[PDB]
Amino acid sequence: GSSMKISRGLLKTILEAAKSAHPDEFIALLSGSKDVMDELIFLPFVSIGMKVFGTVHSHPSPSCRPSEEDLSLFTRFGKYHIIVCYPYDENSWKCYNRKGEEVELEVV
Ligand SMILES: [Zn+2]
Repeated sequence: GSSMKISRGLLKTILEAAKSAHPDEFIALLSGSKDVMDELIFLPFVSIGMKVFGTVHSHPSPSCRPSEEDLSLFTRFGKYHIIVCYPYDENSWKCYNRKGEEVELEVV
């Protein structure tokens, strides 16, 4: 398709990072080249061609839905924003646009 894409490898990395971070909220910037998210810009959440597609963060609760706070984060920068949630299984994730609307990510 012609929508944003994400590598299965990055999803695995993200979900494992979330599991490792639990119960804290893991957060990082989604990056890569062309039209595929396949790299991460790690951020201190614990107490050529490269581009920043947006952000990804985890929820320690079983909800992958965004809060009002998340919407304010999504609007600051980046086109895409992923939220992963407990139990962090293969399908425990959802992607949203800069406005908080759920959008697709083709897994490649
Ligand atoms: Zn959130």
